[PDB]
Amino acid sequence: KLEVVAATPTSLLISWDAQTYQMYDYVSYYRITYGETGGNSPVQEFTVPGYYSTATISGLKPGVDYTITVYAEGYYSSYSPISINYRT
Amino acid sequence: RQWALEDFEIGRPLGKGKFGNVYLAREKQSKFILALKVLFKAQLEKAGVEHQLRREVEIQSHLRHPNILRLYGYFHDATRVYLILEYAPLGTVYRELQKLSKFDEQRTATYITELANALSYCHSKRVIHRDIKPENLLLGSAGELKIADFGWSVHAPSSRRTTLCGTLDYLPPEMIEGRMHDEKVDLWSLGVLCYEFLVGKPPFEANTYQETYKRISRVEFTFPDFVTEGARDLISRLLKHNPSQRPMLREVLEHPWITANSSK
Ligand SMILES: CO[C@@H](C(=O)N1Cc2[nH]nc(NC(=O)c3ccc(N4CCN(C)CC4)cc3)c2C1)c1ccccc1
Repeated sequence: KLEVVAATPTSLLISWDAQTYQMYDYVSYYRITYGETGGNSPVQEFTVPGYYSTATISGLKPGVDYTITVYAEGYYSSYSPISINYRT
Repeated sequence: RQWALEDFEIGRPLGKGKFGNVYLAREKQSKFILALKVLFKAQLEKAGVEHQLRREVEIQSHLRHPNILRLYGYFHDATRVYLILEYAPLGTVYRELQKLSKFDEQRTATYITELANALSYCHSKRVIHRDIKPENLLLGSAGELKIADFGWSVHAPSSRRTTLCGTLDYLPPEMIEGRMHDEKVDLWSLGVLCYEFLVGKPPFEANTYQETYKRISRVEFTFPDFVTEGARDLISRLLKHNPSQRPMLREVLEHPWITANSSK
């Protein structure tokens, strides 16, 4: 569902183009959360507008198991989270 | 907020659409006059334009510029889709052009100035309109230009931009020739628009779409004699076959013909 397109020891390029939405249910913005897999860190987050299909997460630790999660937050719905694990 | 039909007072119909009507409306909380566009879902899915509706709402809802028609929000029930839009009382630039046949240089340069300011705002967000034409332009209370209809718009980093879209007389050549396109297609259609404002007809008009695609691809157009040298210079700079040669909107606003004729 979620896909990592490009890779860099300090940056990742994710894309949620495969995530299909309900008809007449339009997305307002996205909540993208990333952090060390299995850890107890607070997990960093940020938002992009709803018309985005890709996003660039920068400033990460090389050689670290990360968990990328995207929350599609529509104007009248909250879609199920989609995740992916990628090692920088 | 969770908008609904119960939140607006509905008045007379303002105009007609392809899949519904636009009504004059008022938000009961603030008594603020707005425009309510109704779109019947049955007429939408029959035309297969639902994806363009999703594009217009998800993009235009984030654009806040004095020369862009605001989309305050939307909602929908079982049969219709509602768009809460900014009220433009003076109508479309298309009807004003039908009345006056053609615009003078002062009114045209002021329109191009306002349109370039809104496009510079859109391009600053990597948003391309891809459908600039007089039928998509509304006029504000003081006569200011407002760009509407963002169904063909696109977020450049979120698309490959290899599919042809827009209006026949305003299509850029890179689209007809099947090449990847970017923000420069708005610069081409801006030059096509500047020609129609001063002349009254688009430059690549033809009796069939075969010839129009051919005339655009080869940039085959001429100016009437009443077009001043400053206007020909801008249109020629905008109607370049190579998208990289087309100027930046910052330079269009700084062009001597705009500087000497635009009111804004
Ligand atoms: C069909 O969608 C509408 C749309 O979305 N919209 C959103 C929105 N907001 N305000 C609008 N104004 C009018 O529809 C309108 C029509 C005629 C009018 N007059 C006619 C009579 N005159 C004596 C005075 C002026 C004045 C205003 C519209 C249309 C649209 C139409 C054209 C371009 C872009 C969008």
